[PDB]
Amino acid sequence: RLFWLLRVVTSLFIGAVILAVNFSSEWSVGHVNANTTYKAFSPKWVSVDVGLQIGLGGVNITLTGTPVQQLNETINYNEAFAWRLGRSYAEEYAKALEKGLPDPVLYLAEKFTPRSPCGLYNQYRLAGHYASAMLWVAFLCWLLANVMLSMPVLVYGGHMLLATGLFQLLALFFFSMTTSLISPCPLRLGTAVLHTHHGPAFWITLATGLLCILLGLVMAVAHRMQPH
Amino acid sequence: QNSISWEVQRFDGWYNNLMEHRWGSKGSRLQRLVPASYADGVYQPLKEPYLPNPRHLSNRVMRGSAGQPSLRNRTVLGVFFGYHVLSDLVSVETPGCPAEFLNIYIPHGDPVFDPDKRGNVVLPFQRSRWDRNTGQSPSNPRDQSNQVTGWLDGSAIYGSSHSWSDTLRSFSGGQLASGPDPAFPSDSQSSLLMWMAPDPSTGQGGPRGVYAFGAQRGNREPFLQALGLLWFRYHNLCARKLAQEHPHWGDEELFQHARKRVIATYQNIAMYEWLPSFLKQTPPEYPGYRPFLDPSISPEFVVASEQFLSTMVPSGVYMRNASCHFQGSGALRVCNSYWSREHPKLQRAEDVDALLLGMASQIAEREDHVVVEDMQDFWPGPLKFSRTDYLASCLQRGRDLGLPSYTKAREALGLSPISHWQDINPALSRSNGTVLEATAALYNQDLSRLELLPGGLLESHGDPGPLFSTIVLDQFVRLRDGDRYWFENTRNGLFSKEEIAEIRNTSLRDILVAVTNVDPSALQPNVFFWLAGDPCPQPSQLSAKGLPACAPLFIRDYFEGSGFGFGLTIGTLCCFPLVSLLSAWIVARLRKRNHQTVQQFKRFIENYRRHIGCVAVFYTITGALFLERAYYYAFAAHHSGITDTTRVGIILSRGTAASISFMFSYILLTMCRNLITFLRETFLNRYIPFDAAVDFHRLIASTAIILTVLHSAGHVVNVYLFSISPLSVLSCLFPGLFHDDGSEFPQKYYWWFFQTVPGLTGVLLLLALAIMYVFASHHFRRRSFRGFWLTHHLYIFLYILLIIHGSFALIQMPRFHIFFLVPAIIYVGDKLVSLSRKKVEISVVKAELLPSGVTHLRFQRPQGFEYKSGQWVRIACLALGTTEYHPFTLTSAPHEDTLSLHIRAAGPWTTRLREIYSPPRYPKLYLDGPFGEGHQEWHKFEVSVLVGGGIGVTPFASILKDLVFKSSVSCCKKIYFIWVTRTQRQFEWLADIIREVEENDRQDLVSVHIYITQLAEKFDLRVLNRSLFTGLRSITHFGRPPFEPFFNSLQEVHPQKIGVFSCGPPGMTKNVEKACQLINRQDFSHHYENF
Ligand SMILES: *[C@@H]1O[C@H](CO)[C@@H](O[C@@H]2O[C@H](CO)[C@@H](O[C@@H]3O[C@H](CO[C@H]4O[C@H](CO)[C@@H](O)[C@H](O[C@H]5O[C@H](CO)[C@@H](O)[C@H](O)[C@@H]5O)[C@@H]4O)[C@@H](O)[C@H](O)[C@@H]3O)[C@H](O)[C@H]2NC(C)=O)[C@H](O)[C@H]1NC(C)=O
Ligand SMILES: Cc1cc2nc3c(=O)[nH]c(=O)nc-3n(C[C@H](O)[C@H](O)[C@H](O)COP(=O)(O)OP(=O)(O)OC[C@H]3O[C@@H](n4cnc5c(N)ncnc54)[C@H](O)[C@@H]3O)c2cc1C
Ligand code: HEB
Ligand code: HEB
Ligand SMILES: CCCCCCCCCCCC(=O)OC[C@H](COP(=O)(O)OCC[N+](C)(C)C)OC(=O)CCCCCCCCCCC
Ligand SMILES: *[C@@H]1O[C@H](CO)[C@@H](O)[C@H](O)[C@H]1NC(C)=O
Ligand SMILES: *[C@@H]1O[C@H](CO)[C@@H](O)[C@H](O)[C@H]1NC(C)=O
Ligand SMILES: *[C@@H]1O[C@H](CO)[C@@H](O)[C@H](O)[C@H]1NC(C)=O
Ligand SMILES: *[C@@H]1O[C@H](CO)[C@@H](O)[C@H](O)[C@H]1NC(C)=O
Ligand SMILES: [Ca+2]
Repeated sequence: RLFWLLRVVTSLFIGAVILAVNFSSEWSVGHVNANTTYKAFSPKWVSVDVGLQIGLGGVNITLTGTPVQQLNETINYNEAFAWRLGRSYAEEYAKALEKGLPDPVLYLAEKFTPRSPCGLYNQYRLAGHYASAMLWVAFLCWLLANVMLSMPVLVYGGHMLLATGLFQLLALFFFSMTTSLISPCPLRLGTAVLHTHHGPAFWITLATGLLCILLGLVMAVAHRMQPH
Repeated sequence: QNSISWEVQRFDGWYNNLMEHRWGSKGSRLQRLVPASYADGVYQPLKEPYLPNPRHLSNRVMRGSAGQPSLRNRTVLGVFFGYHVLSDLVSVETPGCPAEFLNIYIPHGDPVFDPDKRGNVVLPFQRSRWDRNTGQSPSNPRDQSNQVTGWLDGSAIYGSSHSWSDTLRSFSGGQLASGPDPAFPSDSQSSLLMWMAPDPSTGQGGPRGVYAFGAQRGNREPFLQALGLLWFRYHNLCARKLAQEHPHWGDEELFQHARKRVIATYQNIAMYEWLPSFLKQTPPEYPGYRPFLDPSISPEFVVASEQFLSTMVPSGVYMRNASCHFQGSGALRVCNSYWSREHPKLQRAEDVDALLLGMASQIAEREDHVVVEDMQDFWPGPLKFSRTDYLASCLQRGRDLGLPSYTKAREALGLSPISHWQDINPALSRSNGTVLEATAALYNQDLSRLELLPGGLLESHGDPGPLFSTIVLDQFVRLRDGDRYWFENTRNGLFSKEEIAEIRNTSLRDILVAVTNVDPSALQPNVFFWLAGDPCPQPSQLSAKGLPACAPLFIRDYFEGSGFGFGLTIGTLCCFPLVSLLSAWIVARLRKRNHQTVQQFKRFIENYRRHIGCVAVFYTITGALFLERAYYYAFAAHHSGITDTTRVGIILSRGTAASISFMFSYILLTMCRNLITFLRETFLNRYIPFDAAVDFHRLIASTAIILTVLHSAGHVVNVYLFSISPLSVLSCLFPGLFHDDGSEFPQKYYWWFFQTVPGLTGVLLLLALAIMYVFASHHFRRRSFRGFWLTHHLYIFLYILLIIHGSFALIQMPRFHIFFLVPAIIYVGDKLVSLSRKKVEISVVKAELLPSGVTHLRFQRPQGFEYKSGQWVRIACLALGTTEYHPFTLTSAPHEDTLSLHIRAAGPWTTRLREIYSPPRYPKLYLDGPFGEGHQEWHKFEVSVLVGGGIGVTPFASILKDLVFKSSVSCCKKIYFIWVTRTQRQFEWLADIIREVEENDRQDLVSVHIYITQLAEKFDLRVLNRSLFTGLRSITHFGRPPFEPFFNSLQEVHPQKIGVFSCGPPGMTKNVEKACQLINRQDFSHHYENF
């Protein structure tokens, strides 16, 4: 039975990775440890580590200090600003600007607002909307390929296993057109820069898509040359 | 952690005062000295039936010569430094929008904007931004909002946000981003940031030559550019001076150390050198920081400073160098220089070096009502025109913002009130006072109607009038007594106690001498005044005599060259069916290469009580889904944004976009064969007819295409009306897709069609439909079953383009998946159930050709094949055509070896099948097993009465043969077979099956009766106790089946409840049930059947 367990666990991993990647905010990940101003009404500079995470539906600015007790305080922030078709980014930024978040968090939150010189809103709101529907299509295809892993002829299941990885790669391609404009947009925090590059949830999807394409090609070759 | 030992000043203006943060920020709302004076009281402005026509008030008073000197000798550098300060403070000019206009009606015969006496010509004008939380009731009327930090914090040099001060910075030391010339900012990042309007004198409107400044519109003249450049170069100079005494400072400890010094010098100048000259009285003093004074910019301040400064802007400005040479006629005019891209004179640093020294030595115009032509008749128009009246737009804006009258706003400021017109300006009434009467005749001699601007311009004799002066003064005192970062405040720790006594001693000459690198004796100590001893005497007052002429008006015409292209694109959109029809003709030709009418209507309504119900319910559902969105987009008008531009082109689209998203989605419940095969045997076939699925399928496909043609002919009109609307309306209809800079030129039609996801996917869908519908018609399905079956699989492409199509936020949210989830699920399930089982391949044994169309096929019985009497199968011949399956009712008993199928000729596939097997039996078929419950319910009654009629008598041959076999062999009693018909035309094989049945029935278990039911319109159709014609002993009565007397007398011939199973048309299937019920109140299941 050692083969059937693997044949089930592989499909389970594919489905779980589609579901997890479609909701994980680690597509583009940047990080830096700089000296920045803390907040208003205080000339005191703190030493923190600022990093953002773009996840097809919003960002996560995380400003935490090198120590977690800097100025009779404790600095561990993790705020989210969502631009997906449900919520609004402008209202979230305008409601966070009243609460008095630390200055670099508001800085990095401003960059993605609508009608900003950099313009990182109308190219991210479309990527996180197309590369996120081409991960639901690549899940419907996975369900159908699992249903065709039974009494129905298995060559159609193999074709749908091709389609799963094909749609995964077609989704991963749409989050590649959002690197030509995030690189020009400067993110100079104090005296340090904050570079963003494709994160884990962009490589794991590539690996899963390649695995699905290879499995499909092998199934096609097998059922075309040796019906075993 | 570094050398920045203070609080870095925010760019957006927030968090400036402790208690309330919002006060001076990027989007605060303007307070009011006097409550709103709107028409109703909420948001409607006064108009022309109440107050005079703007263009008619801007010709009677504010028009005159352009050769009058100022009274205080105010040089023309102060006139253009005020335009910079008041761009630092307030900006209420950007049109905010749920797109709403109030236009300027030009009178008849205006020598400029209406020279051909051409009746009425309109001059557009759009309302400015407003606060979304205000404008709902007379308790909080509409309040505008300024788009620049309301503090004097150099928000015109460094931009008014943090994502704006980063694009115009270089991070090379502390230096704003220069260009190829170290004294000119970068024209490269000029596109996303700045305001780019077309030069009205030439027409060019590109981002090449538009510098990058802090004010969004600092290029409105080469004379505001010439001060933006001064402050830019001064910042660079002081920062590269800092970088040479503290070399170990980064690229931030230099920017934030030059920024505060530039800001402090700017504040010192704009407060203690410009203001004591604009209004000729020094500000009182600096008391300590007052954390409670409300520093909010009011509209009355806008009108009192920014729109009053225009009374002394001259016609042309000089240009001199450091030794009084006024050539470089030699004075560039103003009406041609608006939004100048690349001026031939001002191309190098030594040209602005000269423009500034020429502005600092020219005496501006006089401060009175008279405004020059270069703004009154030649101000760059915002839309639809080239030129536009300035003052006739300042009046429309003073009416838009809800400014008070001139007496209300004068008695609400503590000033003494005026009684009549003759005492508005007691000095103007002593010499040429005809202007006071000429403006009185405009208001019907009603003094308490004067707008804020005309009154103030009429009152200002040599200085700003007693009204504007107090507004400007108290506003500029609340702007420093409520500013925390005011350089003189010794509590924010910005400056030391001495570094203030060196910023309070920095005039504007000590900046021109520093930047322009000139000697200190080439200018005067007070740049804002020329007082008869200062160097470079002005040659002569610059009238408009000896200057170039002003470029004339030209109306901008959207949709100008792209009319033939639009027509041709629509024509090609129309000839999708024609190209597909010609291609289909080619494919076919090359595949060849190898009082009784009331009774008729009663019979109609009797047979079709089940088709009308379904058709009416489906069409009612579709009509409801249409009217919902139609009534919505007609009488809701969410934000009234798009409902005002396109009224019909959006209803005709949003209704037929919800109707077709339902039709194209529920057209799949028809071709789910394995569900109908089950349902048609339940109690449902008495309500909805399942044997008309395919007819219903063709009927739902023929309606969706009409609705789609409407849905496309609506969006053609939408795309046309979206190709002539200004950018300042498309930036409000479709935010995120458009952005409102001054270009005002929207995308062409082909951008809408072939460069947008909905448009391109819609063109592809039109092509796919024009292929599928034409190739799947009757004339291209009878001619070839392979063209049909090949093209018709495009519905997958169709259903991918339909999910890609609405996936965009133009008008609403996508809604197709809601309609498409369940039907696609059911269809794919019943397609998997079809693909699961196997299709055996049988060989025809003997298929002889019977007359009248029926074809008695015979073929062997596979080993794993067992069926009950009455179950149908599905066959597909591959000798011609495709894998098209067709159902057929078995007409053979289960006990005999090979099973048969009598196939009646009923169309293309069946005529082909008859043509193939003509004159045999060679080819093969694809059997698909039995299909049905196969009820044997007549084996539990003592007697049964089968009543089959019309087409539904096909499944009775096998039933009769099986009954007689089980009767004779197995050793139920007296089962009757009353079969009624109309003609007995195609069911002649049954007339011989009945003979072969009666011959094999020795126990007399089957009795048969026939009824013909025709009236004299017949062919006439038609010994040993039989009939010589057919040879069967069963009287075939030519009347009409008597049911009630039959079952009535049946109870007498034998005392036995007996089944009344019946199949056929509803007109008989219900009549037999009625006849059964008419006797049940006595000593009769009447159980329907459907095989
Ligand atoms: C992306 O961001 C979202 C939103 O944050 C994440 O979703 C939230 O996840 C947390 C995880 O526990 C859930 O639980 C909440 O956690 C809150 C953490 O509190 C921090 O932030 C507060 C305000 O943002 C802040 O006040 C607080 O202390 C700070 O302020 C004090 C007073 O000013 C000061 O004295 C302190 O020194 C300190 O500076 C923390 O910094 C917690 O406050 C809540 O009570 C709650 O338990 C949230 O519920 C989640 N959000 C929602 C809407 O449910 C998401 O996980 C992020 N993405 C990823 C991948 O992690
Ligand atoms: C002896 C005999 C027994 C039959 N028994 C049955 C039966 O038990 N159950 C049954 O449903 N049909 C039955 N049929 C109908 C049979 O499908 C038609 O005779 C045949 O489909 C004609 O095909 P065509 O190429 O002429 O189609 P067309 O002339 O295009 O079709 C004419 C009519 O046939 C119907 N039709 C077409 N294709 C199908 C299909 N795949 N399934 C159902 N209806 C279709 C259409 O709705 C239309 O009203 C029987 C026909 C014959 C001749
Ligand atoms: C939407 C989509 C669609 C459309 C539009 C259409 C349109 C149409 N159509 Fe259809 N169909 C269809 C979808 C469709 N369709 C389907 C899905 C089917 C089935 C297929 C299978 O089953 O495979 C059909 C099928 C079909 C058929 C056959 C069936 C059998 O045989 O079984 C026919 C005849 C038809 C016709 C038609 C016509 C005539 C038209 C036009 C008018 N179609
Ligand atoms: C199929 C058929 C069809 C066709 C052919 C078309 C064609 C078309 N189209 Fe259409 N549409 C449609 C179907 C259609 N369509 C639909 C169904 C819709 C809806 C979607 C949803 O609802 O989601 C639309 C929608 C739509 C829209 C909206 C979008 C959104 O909302 O998102 C638009 C704009 C359009 C356009 C168009 C055009 C331009 C065309 C061409 C001309 N469209
Ligand atoms: C989930 C699977 C569902 C399958 C489909 C079930 C429902 C099918 C119903 C449609 C069938 C069909 O339109 O057929 C088309 C039919 C032809 O019918 P036929 O087959 O020749 O009749 C067989 C006849 N016998 C049974 C006697 C043999 O012409 C008609 O209708 C004529 C009636 C027109 C009704 C007009 C209604 C007006 C509404 C006005 C609204 C404002
Ligand atoms: C941040 O500040 C600490 C404080 O001492 C300093 O040691 C460190 O060098 C600074 N880092 C940078 C990158 O300026
Ligand atoms: C100023 O302009 C005059 C006029 O052409 C020219 O001769 C002189 O060289 C210029 N520069 C000076 C005086 O520095
Ligand atoms: C300081 O005093 C006055 C104030 O403007 C000024 O005229 C004088 O030149 C200044 N002294 C300098 C700059 O040495
Ligand atoms: C204004 O400038 C002119 C130019 O010559 C001069 O004659 C006049 O005296 C100046 N005004 C005053 C008040 O000095
Ligand atoms: Ca400002």
